[PDB]
Amino acid sequence: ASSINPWILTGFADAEGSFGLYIINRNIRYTTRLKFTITLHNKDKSILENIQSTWKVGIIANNGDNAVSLIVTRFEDLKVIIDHFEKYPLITQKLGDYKLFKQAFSVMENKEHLKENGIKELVRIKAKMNWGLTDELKKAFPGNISRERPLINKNIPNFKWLAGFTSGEGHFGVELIKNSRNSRVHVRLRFEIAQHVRDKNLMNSLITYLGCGYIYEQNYSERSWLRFSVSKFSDINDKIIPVFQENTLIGVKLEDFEDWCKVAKLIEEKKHLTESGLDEIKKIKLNMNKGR
DNA sequence: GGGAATGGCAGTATTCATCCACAATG
DNA sequence: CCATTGTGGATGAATACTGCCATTCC
Ligand SMILES: [Ca+2]
Ligand SMILES: [Ca+2]
Ligand SMILES: [Ca+2]
Repeated sequence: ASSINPWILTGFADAEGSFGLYIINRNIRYTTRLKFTITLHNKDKSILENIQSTWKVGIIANNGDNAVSLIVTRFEDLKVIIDHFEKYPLITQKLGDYKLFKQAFSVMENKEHLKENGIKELVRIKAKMNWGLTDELKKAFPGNISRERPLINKNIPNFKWLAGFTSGEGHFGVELIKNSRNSRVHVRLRFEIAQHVRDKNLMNSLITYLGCGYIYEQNYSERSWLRFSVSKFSDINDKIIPVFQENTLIGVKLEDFEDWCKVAKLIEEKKHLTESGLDEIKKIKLNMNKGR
């Protein structure tokens, strides 16, 4: 119904989007499909409808029982996508996929995808995108087709990008701290953003960008990702809450953030060190995030 | 006529979000 | 002792990404 700010959109797409190139055999026996996909939980369908209304393109289809996808594949409508990301460009390593997506779009625009020479170029493009070439494409186009591509290294452009990106990757936690001495718990606010190590430079930059926090790496067990993490309450209350109050979040995570700010006000006013304050904080923790 | 383009999903794989422990710190 | 803060553990599902048959269009 409502349209999303374009820089929030790009932030959310850096978080949740996918740029795809699919090349399939007919058994001109290769057709090629170029596609932008956002797949979210059903609860955030309105995000997709809001992107769909901001672009005036794309279809929305259910994606199994619990998810839903916005899909742009119609060739003419991809110009809308490309226009958007030229004015408001991605900054994660996904930017490399979008560039390859754009390069493939030129091949198809010049009607070259249908010719043998075009297919071979599109195969080279697809090898560098996302998870690379399928086994069938590898059987049909043998050899070691290069997967290498330039590393993206861009800085956060503004807080509206951050807001869109955090709407996708962020976590606003109310955490109860247990101790050895007794059964009484304390409360801690946690802000986190997770991301694959491939964007280690962007993640590191959040420390200076937001003026607080840490990066932690987790390697459980042969997977690797990074955690931007903030727990110190003054940093939460003075540095994190203002940013996202000025730069509004989208989706259901907006509600979790608002419940988060409620707890933070209770902590700000020392109401959390009272049995009634803590009781209410517990109630909130139960009905947000995974409890919502 | 027919096959390319597009719709409409369901399926696969993993990168996230999320709740959590407990040591450290003052 | 209490309260806060640091440093991740662990888990599984909401993501990212892919696959395929049906319908539309040229
Ligand atoms: Ca992501
Ligand atoms: Ca998300
Ligand atoms: Ca995500």
